[PDB]
Amino acid sequence: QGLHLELETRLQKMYGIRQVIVVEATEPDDEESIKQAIGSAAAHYLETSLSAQDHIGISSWSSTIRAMVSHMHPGKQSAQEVVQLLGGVGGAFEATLLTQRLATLLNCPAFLLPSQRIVEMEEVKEVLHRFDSITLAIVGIGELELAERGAVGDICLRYFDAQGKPVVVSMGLGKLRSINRVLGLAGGVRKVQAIKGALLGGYLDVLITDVGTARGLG
Repeated sequence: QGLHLELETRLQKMYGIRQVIVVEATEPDDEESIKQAIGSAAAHYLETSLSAQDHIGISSWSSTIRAMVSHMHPGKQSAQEVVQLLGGVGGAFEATLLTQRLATLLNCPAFLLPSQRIVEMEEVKEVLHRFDSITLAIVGIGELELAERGAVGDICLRYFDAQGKPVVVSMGLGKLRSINRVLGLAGGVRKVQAIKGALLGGYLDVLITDVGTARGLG
């Protein structure tokens, strides 16, 4: 870790982002090697930068976040709650289980979005209620390729353009921007335009990414 401190610094200045952490993948041009390096660095970050007062939201459909969780270990309370920030219909179950797994690890409550008033409407509002308490959002960044309209990428299935302007239960982009601390976890040469869009929209406060990606952005 920490082999690219100057690159981190330039990216922080270029994009007006607080923190960039740059990791080296074992296999620098491989998507899976990249996800595992980012996830591992993410696990460590959360081990040293998480507060017991933090209310965590996670983009549970993200495989990079899946990599983070699989790199962390099991005990006293390490957070206030873990809220699932995106839910859809089955995949969906695996995203629910991931959110739960993270709450178990942190020893805290989980707020989940499982997959003619009916109780499951109230379960959804329970999670929606939590969005306003969230203090640390952890999010993956998806690439597109909506496209023809202007979108290059998404956070939580919320799409944005090349400058980060916006173009299923999930947190909105406006709500995301105001969170105390948003951790982005993303790398891959295909994601650069998407990540720059997210950076330019001001959605991220911390980005953890690989060297090649950081150089593409840089």
